[PDB]
Order: sequence, then C-alpha cells, then structure tokens
Amino acid sequence: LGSILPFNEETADRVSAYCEKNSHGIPDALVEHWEWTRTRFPDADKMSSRLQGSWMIFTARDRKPKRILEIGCYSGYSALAWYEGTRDTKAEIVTLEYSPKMIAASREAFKKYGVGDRVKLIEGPAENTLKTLEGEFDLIFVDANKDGYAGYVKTILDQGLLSANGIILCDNVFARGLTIGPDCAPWLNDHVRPYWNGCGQALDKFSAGLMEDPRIDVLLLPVFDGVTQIRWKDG
Amino acid sequence: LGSILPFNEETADRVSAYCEKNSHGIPDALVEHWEWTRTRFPDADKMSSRLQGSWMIFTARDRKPKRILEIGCYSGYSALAWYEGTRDTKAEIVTLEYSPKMIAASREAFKKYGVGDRVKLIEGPAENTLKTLEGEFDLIFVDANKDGYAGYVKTILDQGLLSANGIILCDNVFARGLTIGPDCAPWLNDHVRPYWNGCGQALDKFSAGLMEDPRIDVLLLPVFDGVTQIRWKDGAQRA
Ligand SMILES: Nc1ncnc2c1ncn2[C@@H]1O[C@H](CSCC[C@H](N)C(=O)O)[C@@H](O)[C@H]1O
Ligand SMILES: Nc1ncnc2c1ncn2[C@@H]1O[C@H](CSCC[C@H](N)C(=O)O)[C@@H](O)[C@H]1O
Repeated sequence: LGSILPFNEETADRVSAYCEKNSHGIPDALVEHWEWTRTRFPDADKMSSRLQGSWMIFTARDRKPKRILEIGCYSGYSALAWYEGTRDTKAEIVTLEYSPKMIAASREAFKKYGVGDRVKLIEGPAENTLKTLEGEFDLIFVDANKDGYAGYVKTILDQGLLSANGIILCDNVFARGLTIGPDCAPWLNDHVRPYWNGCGQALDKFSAGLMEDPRIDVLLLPVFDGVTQIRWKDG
Repeated sequence: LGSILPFNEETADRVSAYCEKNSHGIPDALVEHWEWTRTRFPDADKMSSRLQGSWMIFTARDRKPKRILEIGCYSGYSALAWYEGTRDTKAEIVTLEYSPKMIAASREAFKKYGVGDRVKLIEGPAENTLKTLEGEFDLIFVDANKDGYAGYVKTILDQGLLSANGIILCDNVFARGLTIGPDCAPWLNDHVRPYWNGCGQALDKFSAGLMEDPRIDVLLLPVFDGVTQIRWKDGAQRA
C-alpha cells in the first residue's frame, strides 16, 4: 500500500476545489493576476495553481524567511504570493527570469500591484545570474527549466546561497507524473506529451542525483505536481 | 482544473514507491518497528506509511520543535519518528493514547528502542487528558479519533497549548476521499466504507469549522490522506 490516494480527473478536481474552499484564500488581486495571465499567454499552464498560491503564502507566513530567492518568475504569480506571505517581515525577494516577454509581463504586474519596494527581478539566463548573487536565502523556490534544476541546486549548495536553517522547494518534480514513467499520465493531452516527457527524464536524473549528495536531507513529497524539499544536513 | 494529479491505483502505488526511493529513508530500527507492527496487528493500516515517516523526521529536523505533542499513539511509530527527528535537541515528546492493547504495545516498543525519559505516554481518553497538559508545544500531530479533531483543536487553541510559532498537523483529514463526498473513493474496500464515511462526515464538519475560527490560518494540503496545517494568524499570536 502506498501514500497517494488514487483519483480520476473529475474527482481530483473536486478534491482540489474542496482544499481551496477549506484553506485560507489568496487575495483578490492574486486571483485577478492569475486569470489575467491565463488570458494573455498560451503557455500559462506553467503558472502555479490557486491552491499552490495558498500554500506559498502559508509557508512564507509560517517560516518567516528574511530573504527569498525564486528561479523562474514567469508572470510574477508566485513572486506576488511570496510578497503577500512576507508583508509582516518586509522580506527581500529576488526572482530570476530569462524571457523578455515574461520579464515585461512581470514588471507590469509588479508595478500594478505595488510590490517593487521588495521584489527585485533579475533578467538573464538563471544558470549565469544565480552565480552572481551574494549572501544567503532562507527560502528558495526552484521553478524554472526542469533540465536546469540539478545545476541550480549545485550552485546554491556550492556557493552557500541557502542559509543554515533554510529550505529549498523544487516545483513540478513529477512532470505531471511522467518523471516516474512515460506511462504514468494517460489523461495528458498528446500535444504536450513530448515536453513533459522531456522534463520527466531530466527530473528523474535530478532526483536521483540529490540522493548522492551527503550535504543535504531530501524529501520528495507527493503533493501538487511533486515538491522536493531540500535542507542542509545537521548540523 | 485544480492542483491534484489523477492516478489510478497501480500508478499511485508506483509513484509512492518513487517518492520513497528518492527521499531519505527512515532509520533501520524504525523500519523494524514498522514491520513488527504490521505483523503483530490486524488493524495495522492505522499506522502511517514509511514515506510519512520520512516526512515526520524531515519536518522535525527542519522546524526544530522544543516540545512535540501527539494525539493517537497506536503502536508508537509516529512517536519514534518524532524521537528520531529530535535527537540533537532532546525535545520532549508527549503522546496520548486510550487503548490498553496499544498502550502495552507502545510502552514495550519504547523500551526496546531505548528512548529516554523524554518520550512520555499518557493514558486515557485524549479529550480529558489533553486539557490537563501544561505549557506549550511547537509541533502538534493530531491522529486520533476523527470525530474528536474539532474538540482537540479547540482545546489546543483555547488553552494556548500551541506555541506562537508552532504548527498543528492533522492526519487523514480526507478519510480516503470520503470527507469530500461519499462518491470520491470508488476503489475503496466496501467492508470499511461505512466507517470511513462516518469519519468523512465528521472531518468535513471539522474542516468547515476551522474556517470560522478567527485565531488561525488553515491549509488543507492534498498530500497522503489529507493533512490539515494550522497556525496562529500573525495577529493572533500571544506572549
Ligand atoms: N535558463 C533559464 N533561466 C532563467 N529563466 C528560465 C530559464 N529557463 C526557463 N526559465 C523561465 O522559467 C519560468 C518557468 S514557469 C514559472 C512559474 C512561476 N514560478 C509560478 O509559479 O507561476 C518561465 O517563465 C521561463 O521563461
Ligand atoms: N479518544 C481517544 N483518545 C486517545 N486515543 C485514541 C482515541 N480514539 C482513538 N485513539 C487512538 O488513536 C490511534 C489512532 S491511529 C494512530 C497511528 C499513529 N499515530 C501512527 O502514525 O502510526 C489509535 O491507536 C487509537 O486507539
């Protein structure tokens, strides 16, 4: 017996709606931004869900990080969630993105919502820009190109960008299930199958690699699209 | 469309095994206790999985709670997970249990494991013993009678048994899916369906009640059999 409840599509969606209804809601402005994003961009399925937004805000309010690093900004949704979750502490948020279209999208949203005082967006290939950062981050959200995750984590660990009591959260580790195998998401539309299959293989390599690193404790949690939590091994 | 990936039974089990393979495992001794529990008891399905064990240990090492409270000990598996996760700080672990059979099992288990004085099993109906507890806990794991969760959380908040920065984790809140609706777990064994439907009705009332409590932030996490995370609202924290 396993640790994951089996649901069909309709029922998964019902249970997700139930979780939303019975969890703290995200702000109206964030809902608005989520819908705006889905209206403007054909690849908006890359953006985190509403429930995931609730999770980001809860996690930031709970952990109270002093500085947050995000890799993969897209339209700025998850950055706005980190911002909401850190209103009390006024945490610095750094987010990395390489697409001009999405840079423009994000700066537009940040101006509209009034979050530029704490959110810093750095434009460029994250594999390069990540290395240029200094100091440390208490919470790091890795959510960019899947085939880059290993490199990102390597940089983060090698340069000490993760604070002693910090956590790394890696998103979409399951690649809709295809990380486990090409046969693990029959419901997925064939049109996006190549992409996600590509991500799956990469994310499998990544996952296996984490288990070979004596510096860290690793937990792959079967929630959302798969979330890997990484921390420094004690002490 | 939402946040949860749909899996059929076989595939869900493969994905669980994948998560285990790709997460740090529980200590050998704890595996031995888990296996022993499954051999000893016919109702061992009440026990958490191995992956959940890794999650408990990770969570404890991460949050570094000073004291941990647990409601529902069963055979001691989750208590020993918390124990493993707090070896460096020697956190006090209080665990509440009412079944004579499981109390005997757990005390023997704790002695075999060689836990110190820091693991404390309190016998009796948790609804009454929980009120007798003093001080505060940084992590509280609710895993007892599903129809009691609301009452437990109420006591916990009313008496300030949760620390300012503490968290409550409530397990099995989905009741296999039946908390959401009686048609949400067609795979479920019919023999345990009435039981879990009862649990689901109680847990649905529980979940709705949390949303009305102005003291707390709530996140119902669609992981395992449903895990409700509860914290004080920033403004509701007290000195
Ligand atoms: N090498 C790279 N460097 C920087 N950004 C990258 C990259 N590869 C991909 N990206 C960006 O990573 C993003 C992934 S989607 C991010 C979603 C966002 N975090 C949310 O939750 O909504 C895309 O915007 C993409 O352009
Ligand atoms: N009212 C009550 N007071 C105290 N314990 C109770 C109770 N109702 C049920 N229980 C106990 O709660 C336990 C739930 S199963 C707990 C499993 C354990 N936490 C693990 O993860 O392995 C059972 O052992 C049951 O006997």
